[PDB]
Amino acid sequence: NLYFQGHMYVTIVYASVKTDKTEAFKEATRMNHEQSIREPGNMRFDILQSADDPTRFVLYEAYKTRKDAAAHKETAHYLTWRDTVADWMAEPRKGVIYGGLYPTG
Amino acid sequence: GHMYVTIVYASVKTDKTEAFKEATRMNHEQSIREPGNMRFDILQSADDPTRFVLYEAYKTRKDAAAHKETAHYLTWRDTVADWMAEPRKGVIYGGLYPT
Repeated sequence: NLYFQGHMYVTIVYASVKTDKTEAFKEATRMNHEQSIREPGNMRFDILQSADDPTRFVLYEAYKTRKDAAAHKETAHYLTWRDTVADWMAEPRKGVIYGGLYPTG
Repeated sequence: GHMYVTIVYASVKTDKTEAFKEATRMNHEQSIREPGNMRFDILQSADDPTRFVLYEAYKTRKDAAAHKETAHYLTWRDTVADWMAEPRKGVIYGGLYPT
């Protein structure tokens, strides 16, 4: 077992957006970000746009605990976002799970 | 939104994971002290314990450029060089939010 103990629960979410919905996607994701940073135990909810390709986005969603992260998918703003952007995805989003080694807190 | 973020993907050789973590700890501890640093998160994939991410975020591109001139960066780069199972990839982003 080569896994280290996590100190933050992180999901890097990769989104490829339809070419004519990039602004629409940013606006919808702004709303998600604004509410998500207020969730208990949220440590980051950074919204990123690829320098090389504006249709490529990342949501970097970091929480103190896994159960804090789990609660996110229960929120109205998540559910709203998910339904809103569904038709603007050029392909399925992928979420990759990480454990935070540093900072330790 | 102008935060500058580089996501660095590292694939580490199987018997170098503990050493990689320690060498990168020392890089993290110094890098979070750099003017304009906003994150320097060090992450291990839950899917594959040999894959790591350094999430390096700065207030400006200029601050990010400075990191690569620091003694701690140069030492880290030299230390971990032979432990990479394949070339590291850095992917550059602009942080839209937080603004």
